[PDB]
Amino acid sequence: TRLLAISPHLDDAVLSFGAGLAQAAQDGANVLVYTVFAGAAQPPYSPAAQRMHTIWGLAPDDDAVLYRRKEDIAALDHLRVAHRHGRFLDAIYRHDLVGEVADDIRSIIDEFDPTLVVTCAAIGEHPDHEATRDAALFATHEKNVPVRLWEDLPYAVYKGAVELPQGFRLGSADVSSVKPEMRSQKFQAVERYSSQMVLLNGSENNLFDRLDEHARQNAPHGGYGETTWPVVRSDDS
Ligand SMILES: [Co+2]
Repeated sequence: TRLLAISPHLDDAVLSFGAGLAQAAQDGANVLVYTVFAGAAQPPYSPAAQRMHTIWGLAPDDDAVLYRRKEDIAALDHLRVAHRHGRFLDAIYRHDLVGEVADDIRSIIDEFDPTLVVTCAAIGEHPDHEATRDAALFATHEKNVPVRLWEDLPYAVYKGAVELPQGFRLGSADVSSVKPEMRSQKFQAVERYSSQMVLLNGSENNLFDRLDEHARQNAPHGGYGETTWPVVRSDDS
């Protein structure tokens, strides 16, 4: 198996699908996590971006992208999977965009030759998540590579139906069964994203409790698991 995961930001793949990535690697798959919006940024930053940087524990004008890339390498190394950091700027530093992302994805498909691509459903409708998903759908459709979408975490813990580009639809939900030790490995990887843990934990300091409770609702035997859907072509498309 050659598994190409396509993450919008530096954290999403691990948050949403870290157990699936680590179990695929343990099973013997060749796993590569490409993050689209890992592009380098520099001052001048917007006041909103400066605000994010300070929340994350950096100076307002620090190189937050480099710090986050190092978090991602640490997290993905803990899952024993490879990384690839793309050129696109996170929405806080910003069809044209989607086309460029799709072009880069097609190049990566040619180089890595995945047997399966997994990316986000873009539950929560974040523009970068939608751009990532849509670009991945277009590139994989053109290259005839199968695709699955993961349930975006923690965004789906509260809110599930998404509008895909015309021609694509989802099959039935699959909820994986993840062993307690692999749950722990995932959560340990999530913790490597120190910058993001600030807001992910929130005032109740409860990210992992929330993720556990969400999974317990639908996963086999009330254990841990991750929801994904296969993508197929709609009729008349
Ligand atoms: Co994200």
